[PDB]
Amino acid sequence: KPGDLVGVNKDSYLILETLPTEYDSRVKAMEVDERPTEQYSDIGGLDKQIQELVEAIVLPMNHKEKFENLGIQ
Amino acid sequence: MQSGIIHAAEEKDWKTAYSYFYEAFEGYDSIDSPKAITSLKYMLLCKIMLNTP
Amino acid sequence: KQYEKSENDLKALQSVGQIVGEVLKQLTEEKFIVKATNGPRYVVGCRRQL
Amino acid sequence: CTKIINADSEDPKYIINVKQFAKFVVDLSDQVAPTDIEEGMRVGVDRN
Amino acid sequence: DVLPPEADSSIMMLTSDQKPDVMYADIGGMDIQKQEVREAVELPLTHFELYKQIGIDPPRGVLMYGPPG
Amino acid sequence: GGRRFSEGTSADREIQRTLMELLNQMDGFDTLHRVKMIMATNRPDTLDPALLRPGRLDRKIHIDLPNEQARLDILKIHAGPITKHGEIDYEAIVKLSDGFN
Repeated sequence: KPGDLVGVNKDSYLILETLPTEYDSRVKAMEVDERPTEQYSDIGGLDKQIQELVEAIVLPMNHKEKFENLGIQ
Repeated sequence: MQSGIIHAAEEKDWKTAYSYFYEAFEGYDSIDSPKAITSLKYMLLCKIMLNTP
Repeated sequence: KQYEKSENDLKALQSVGQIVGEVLKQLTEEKFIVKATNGPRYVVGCRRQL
Repeated sequence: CTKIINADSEDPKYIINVKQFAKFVVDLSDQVAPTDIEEGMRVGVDRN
Repeated sequence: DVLPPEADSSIMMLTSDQKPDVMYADIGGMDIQKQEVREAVELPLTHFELYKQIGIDPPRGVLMYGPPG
Repeated sequence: GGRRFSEGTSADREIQRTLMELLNQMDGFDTLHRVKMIMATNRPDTLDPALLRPGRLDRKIHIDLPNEQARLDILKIHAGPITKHGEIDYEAIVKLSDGFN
C-alpha cells in the first residue's frame, strides 16, 4: 500500500520486503500550543477583526449540527 | 483574370482560379465589351475540368 | 500455495529485475531508443512475443 | 539515520542513509537498540 | 555501432510528437505570399543542385511579420 | 507564464513551455474539434501573444460580470435550500452588490 517503505533487493531489482510507515516526531512536538490559553485577555486590538474571525472559525465548530440541518454551507 | 488562367489549367487548383474570375467579370463588364465575354466563359471552364455540373 | 508464492522470487531473480522507460523515438521496429525514468537513455529490443 | 521507525522482524534496522544518496538497513556487529540508532545519530556501516 | 543522427531527440521539443497535415490546397488566399515562402524554404531542401547550377548561395531564412491570424 | 512583455522574468519562460505544448497538440496541426480545450483567464496581466493569434483560437467570448436581473435569479436558487419564511430582501441585496461577481 502507498506511504509504506519497502525493501528492494540489491542484486536484482524486485521488491523483497516491507518496512514500517515513516511518520515525523518533529510534527507532534509542534502541535498543541493551546496551552497556555490566549483567550481575548492578552490578545486583542482591532475590535471589528476579532469579531469577524469568531464568526468565521469558532462558532461553526461548536454549532456544527445546525448547518447540516439548514442545508447551507 | 491573369491570376486565374495560371491557377486554373496550369497549376491546377480550380477553387483558386474561379475566385479571381468572379471579380474579373464584374470589373470587366463596366468599361469593356470583348474582355467581359472571355472572363465569363473562363468561369465555366474551371468548374468543367473539376467535373461538377 | 506456499510454494508458488516463495518461488516467485526464485524465478524473478533468474529473469533479472527490470529497469523501466518510456519509449523516446520509434526509428525502426527492431531497435527503439528508450528513455529511462531514472535518466540515462538506452537502446532496447522488441521481440515478437508481443 | 534521518528517523527511527524500522525494526521489521530483526533486531532494530532503522533507515540509515549513506552520502551516496541511497537508504540501507542495519544489523548487529556490536549491538542495535532504540538508543544506539536515533533521529540525528550518525553510524558506521560496512560497504558490503 | 552507430545510430542515425535522428535518434535521441527530445520529446520536450515541438514537432517530434506532432507534424503538420496542411498544404497549399487546404487554405485559400495569400497565393502570392505562398509562392515566395515556397521558393525560399521548400526548393533548397528538396533540391540542393538547382541553386548550385545558377551559382547563387542557397536561400536564406524568411522573417514573417504581419496581421494576427 | 505567457506574456514575456518587452522583458519578463526567466521564470515565466520556464513554466510557459507546459501550456505551449498542450495548445499545439490539440489544434492547428489538425482540423479536429472532437478533442478541444477552453481556456479561462482571470488575471489580465500575463496573457500570451501566442494564444491570441488564431489557429490556437478563432473566438474571444467575454463572460461578463452578472447583470442587473442576473443577480436577482442567483439569489433565489441559493436561498432555496436554507430554511426561510420567504424574503423580499433579494432586491435590496442586488443594489448593495452592484459589481460583486
